[PDB]
Amino acid sequence: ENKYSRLQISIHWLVFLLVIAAYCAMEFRGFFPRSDRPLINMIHVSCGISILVLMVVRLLLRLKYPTPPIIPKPKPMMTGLAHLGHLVIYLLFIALPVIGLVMMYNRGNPWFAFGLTMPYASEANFERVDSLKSWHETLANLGYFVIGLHAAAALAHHYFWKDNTLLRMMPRKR
Ligand code: HEM
Ligand code: HEM
Ligand SMILES: CCCCCCC(CCCCCC)(CO[C@H]1O[C@@H](CO)[C@H](O)[C@@H](O)[C@@H]1O)CO[C@H]1O[C@@H](CO)[C@H](O)[C@@H](O)[C@@H]1O
Ligand SMILES: [Mg+2]
Repeated sequence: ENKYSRLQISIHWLVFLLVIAAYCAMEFRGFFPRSDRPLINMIHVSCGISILVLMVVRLLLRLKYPTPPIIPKPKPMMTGLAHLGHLVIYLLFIALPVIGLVMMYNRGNPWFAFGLTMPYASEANFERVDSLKSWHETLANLGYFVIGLHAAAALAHHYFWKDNTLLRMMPRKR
């Protein structure tokens, strides 16, 4: 009816938590000794892979289900634009972890996700890694900005315009 489905709400906020954890693992890496870095890297990649899976799943749900309407109703072009913004989020947060994965693959070393050993190239590819590393960094930085705009828009809706944009994405009926 008037909310996203409970599964979509769960996934939205789960991904938020996982993204926070992914960023935090990288941002605070140097606060841990060298000896803990493998674990920090594992947390990072494991969150990243979880996020990728959930980004794909949420997108398939987005196709399957209607978008709940906003009350009052935006102009059709405003909805189009918000929906375009969403497409940009879907793309960014799929491309970011994919680049991560391809980076780890092309490094040609054993690596671990969810306590499990993952595939890697039998020979390393250094031109590719350098480029992938640069892209991962840029997209991760673009991610901050995009989440910030995204959250800010939600807050402008909820507090300034006083519409139900954010309530539709919140778990409780309020
Ligand atoms: C939404 C998902 C993810 C986010 C937000 C994210 C974010 C970041 C950030 C902020 C950094 C530090 C970049 C910098 O130096 O400023 C980073 C580094 C890294 N990420 Fe991710 N990441 C994600 C997914 C992944 C995945 C899935 C993998 C691997 C499977 C991965 C592997 C790495 C690696 C190896 C580095 C270290 C680069 C280096 O030290 O040479 N990331 N990530
Ligand atoms: C405090 C943080 C956040 C707030 C307040 C927020 C708010 C919202 C709101 C209000 C919507 C519904 C928008 C609409 O229907 O027009 C929504 C949907 C969405 N949000 Fe967020 N959000 C946050 C964090 C995130 C993060 C971290 C991501 C992705 C990494 C994200 C990705 C999305 C996507 C892709 C949608 C479209 C529906 C879906 O697939 O779940 N959000 N968000
Ligand atoms: C919001 C992110 C906060 C990051 C905190 C990182 C954490 C504590 C982790 C435990 C957190 C408790 C809830 C790692 O510190 C320890 O963490 C242990 C983890 O078991 C490691 O085994 C141990 O070797 C490491 O030193 C604190 O370390 C930093 O603390 C600073 C003073 O605030 C120090 O000036 C800084 O220089 C140090 O580096
Ligand atoms: Mg649909």
